[PDB]
Amino acid sequence: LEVVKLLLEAGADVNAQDK
Amino acid sequence: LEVVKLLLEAGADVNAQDK
Amino acid sequence: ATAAEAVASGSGEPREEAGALGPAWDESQLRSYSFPTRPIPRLSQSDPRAEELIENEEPVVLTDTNLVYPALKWDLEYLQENIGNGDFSVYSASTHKFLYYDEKKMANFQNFKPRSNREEMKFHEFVEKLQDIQQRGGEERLYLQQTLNDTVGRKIVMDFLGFNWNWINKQQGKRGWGQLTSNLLLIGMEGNVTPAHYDEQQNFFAQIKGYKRCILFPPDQFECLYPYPVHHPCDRQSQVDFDNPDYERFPNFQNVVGYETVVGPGDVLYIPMYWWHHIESLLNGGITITVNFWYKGAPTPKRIEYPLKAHQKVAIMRNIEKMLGEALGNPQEVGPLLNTMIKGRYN
Amino acid sequence: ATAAEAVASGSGEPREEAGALGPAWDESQLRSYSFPTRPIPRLSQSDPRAEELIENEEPVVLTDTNLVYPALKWDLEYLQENIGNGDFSVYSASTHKFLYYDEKKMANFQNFKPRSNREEMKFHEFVEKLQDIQQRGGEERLYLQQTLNDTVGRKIVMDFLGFNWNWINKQQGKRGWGQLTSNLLLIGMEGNVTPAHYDEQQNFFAQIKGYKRCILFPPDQFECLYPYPVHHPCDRQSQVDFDNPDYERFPNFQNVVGYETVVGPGDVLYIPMYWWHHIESLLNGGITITVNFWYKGAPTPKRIEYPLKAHQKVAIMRNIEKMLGEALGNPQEVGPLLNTMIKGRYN
Ligand SMILES: CC[C@@H](CC(=O)C(=O)O)C(=O)O
Ligand SMILES: CC[C@@H](CC(=O)C(=O)O)C(=O)O
Ligand SMILES: [Zn+2]
Ligand SMILES: [Zn+2]
Repeated sequence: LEVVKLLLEAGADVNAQDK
Repeated sequence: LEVVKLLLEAGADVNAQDK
Repeated sequence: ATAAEAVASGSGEPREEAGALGPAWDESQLRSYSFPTRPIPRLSQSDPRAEELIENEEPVVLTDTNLVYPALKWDLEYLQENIGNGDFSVYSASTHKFLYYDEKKMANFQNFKPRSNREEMKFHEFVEKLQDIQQRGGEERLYLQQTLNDTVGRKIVMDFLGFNWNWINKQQGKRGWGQLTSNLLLIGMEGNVTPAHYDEQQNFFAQIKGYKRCILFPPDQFECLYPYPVHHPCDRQSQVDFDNPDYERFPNFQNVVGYETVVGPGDVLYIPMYWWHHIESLLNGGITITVNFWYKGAPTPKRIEYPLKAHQKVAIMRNIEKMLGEALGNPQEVGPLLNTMIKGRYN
Repeated sequence: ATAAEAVASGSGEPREEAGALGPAWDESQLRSYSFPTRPIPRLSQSDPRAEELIENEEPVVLTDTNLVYPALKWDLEYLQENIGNGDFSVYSASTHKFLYYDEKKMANFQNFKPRSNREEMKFHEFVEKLQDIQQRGGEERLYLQQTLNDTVGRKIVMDFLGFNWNWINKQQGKRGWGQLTSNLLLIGMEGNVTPAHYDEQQNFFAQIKGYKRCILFPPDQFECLYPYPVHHPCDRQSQVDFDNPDYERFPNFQNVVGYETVVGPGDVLYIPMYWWHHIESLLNGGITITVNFWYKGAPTPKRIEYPLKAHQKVAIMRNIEKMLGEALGNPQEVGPLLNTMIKGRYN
């Protein structure tokens, strides 16, 4: 869709190991 | 859509000035 | 510059505890680093300045939220008796630095040898191994880091219900944040250090027992802190050894300037999304207990305003590295391609 | 290495012309450069080797296509009488190098001062200004570069119909190329040079009059040729001055190796998509006339096969620069952000 929105989308990773 | 296809899409620019 | 060296007050004078119980801590309990720091504001929940800092995504220590008031009675004995028999992740380290690494990304970097090892354990086993290390003058170090889930005892559940959800829920709503994703319980030994890193979530950092020195850096110092590659196990963590900074590889770490504070029982530190933070348990301060509140950040606004904020560029840089690793079919080819784009072209 | 210095034969021995008319040219008409070169194959249309080079997107000089047989009678007089009264773009230069620049991108780089100036003119005006420069021993240089359109005379249209469309149309179909986008007519003065660049289209380069030395480099030498930034007016052109290479800024130009050939009337050079090419009209060889055939490249295949070919990485690098310029809202911020991503992280 909008290339700008694709590049601005933030993740949600934190310092907590995933299972 | 597919991020890989977006980045692989080629342009078509040549050494001919556009109007 | 005279006023600059003075404005870098660190955490300021140690707080004096009620009832004339002396200084909560002394400067000698803080590790020595190469960079200057400022104090983070310590304000009341009702102070409008505190409200202005949170909405503007700037750190602030809130002194009277009662966010985890029922949890201020927590100690190893109380928790061992009531936190249930669930499995608790406990990292073990030969050193004081507990650098976070993503196990799932260790395949991409098979040359990476972590110095922290995770081990699932029952909480009574943690207290036991904790007691053994003490009784034997051992140099081993432990740091419990476990998300709080369904497998906790009833009284611990009652303590949870007693949290000041009215206050934090209102904060979540007034900032447009997403859901609460987890509450990480943190029990560490004096001297333990979590090296500098940033999180992609908003964080209310609620101190319970012991004291923790928190050194923060705004997102616009990305250039000075040199995170690992996105696909490296230590994604989002700084490559700089704060104890022995390598200025040849990391020259701009000589321009880093931090925001610093020491939180104690009852304090809540707002660690804004994307803000770097270095957490260390004060030397000879006993164990530390903390519970954080991780919230998803607000969505991307409909209309984008230029110039972009620092954190937006960080979001862009992260996504660039991600899709190149995806398109190239191999994370380890991201470096070479980017260098090819730059050398003799943008540098 | 003894056999390497010998394998770098350049364009080989100059062709001898039928009827014992002597060497078509001599080595002294070729400019001197710093890099070694190999000969491009000169083969017949019917040679299966020529078919294998085109499908594999490698350059090849085809000697007997008759692609522009009706156009081999073209000279300034014939064209002045029959190419109509349309406007013809004619670049003017103080130097022999006619570096291509995109006028539409000159706003992003307002510090860029081109040394070639375009000027619309009637073809008889071009022949006139061409004749004046000669008659006055002037050092000014001209290079006509005009797409052929509806405004050309009838006989020039008849020459076009007489092109070997059967052969080239079959090539277009067997390679899956897109449409024919244009035919660029090229009339230049002896000594004129089009510095190294690559095109995002397939090209059949049909020489008509005079001789042109064509030096090609495969797409995998992107690292050695240092194109301008995508948003720079000279996008796709090399930053390296082939006459005075700056090895401090462009160190890997000392590893460049080219494929070279001299085409003359009747020759057709396949310049594959993405392949760099440096075109120069032989010194003291009179005017040169050429007509190219630009075709859109085949689409991206459904399934991608790894590892990616060099040209695919070039496509990726170009797109990265494009969307960063779009997302950052300013082309000139692409450089700083990329350096921020790299320094101390991938270099
Ligand atoms: C991850 C544990 C760390 C806290 C932190 O970095 C955070 O809540 O995000 C700490 O206190 O050592
Ligand atoms: C653009 C004119 C140039 C040819 C070329 O580069 C091409 O057809 O793509 C040349 O002959 O000077
Ligand atoms: Zn953190
Ligand atoms: Zn070209």
